Amino acid sequence: KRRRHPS
Amino acid sequence: QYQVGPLLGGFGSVYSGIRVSDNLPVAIKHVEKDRISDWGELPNGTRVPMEVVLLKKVSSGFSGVIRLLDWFERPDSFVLILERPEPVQDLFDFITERGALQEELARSFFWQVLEAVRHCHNCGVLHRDIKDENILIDLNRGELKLIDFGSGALLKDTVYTDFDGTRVYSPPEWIRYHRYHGRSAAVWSLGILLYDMVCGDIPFEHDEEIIGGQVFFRQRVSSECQHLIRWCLALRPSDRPTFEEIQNHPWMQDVLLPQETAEIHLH
Ligand SMILES: O=C(O)c1cc2cc3ccc4oc(C(=O)O)cc4c3cc2o1
Repeated sequence: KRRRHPS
Repeated sequence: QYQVGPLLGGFGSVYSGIRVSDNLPVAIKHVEKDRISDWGELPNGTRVPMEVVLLKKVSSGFSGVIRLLDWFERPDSFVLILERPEPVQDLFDFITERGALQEELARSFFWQVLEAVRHCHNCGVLHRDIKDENILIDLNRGELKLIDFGSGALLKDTVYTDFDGTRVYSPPEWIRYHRYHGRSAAVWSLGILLYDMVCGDIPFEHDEEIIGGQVFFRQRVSSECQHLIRWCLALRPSDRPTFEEIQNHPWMQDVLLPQETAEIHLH
């Protein structure tokens, strides 16, 4: 559920 | 002149490094010219990536921004030599591993992020990608450092119509209309970040939630803190607080110093 989000 | 260690970090390339001249810990960041969209010229007028332009503008004096120690141009890339604290963990890994932060800890962190963004603004730099992943924690000194100005711009007072930062931290005016002003967009992103800290994850993932203007608290959060978050996440830009208003907010009072934060929460 929690994740990184790229630019 | 530098001894190159192993990757630290996706699609980016930052290596551990030690300056031979004095064994200073450095981070060595490589950027491909093929992938640089924004270019600028230095105080002396050599054509460099904007990231370098902005790092130079923020990198003099002491601050809560990772400092650019030097840089070199290569045939297909630029290399950037940056500060490297030790021991360190980024704020995203830290929230993943420890979960929702205690308010005292969130307050110290957030305050320091405010001082660091104020410092950028004062130097003419808009970061445009404030998020837990772009914040390093020096676990001994209890100091936060902002990183990655690769999506940034020179601060201006007119409208921006381009944006290459993180979408889930971008404001509703960008989502809905493809336009924003710098500071007010920065404040929105800081409200996402604050929620992220006190709830253990960001509040919105989908466009409709971003533009929706509804903030649900999944954790117990004090009501002065809920009010600051909701203020920062006002749908209408002009209703968001200024930086001074954020720092004068009652939730922000009696902030711990960095050492105190390290001693109480990090050691
Ligand atoms: O132990 C670690 O994981 C660790 C230590 C560490 C120091 C860094 C110092 C400057 C930086 O700038 C960027 C950037 O992308 O601009 C990334 C980093 C960076 C990533 C790092 O990861």
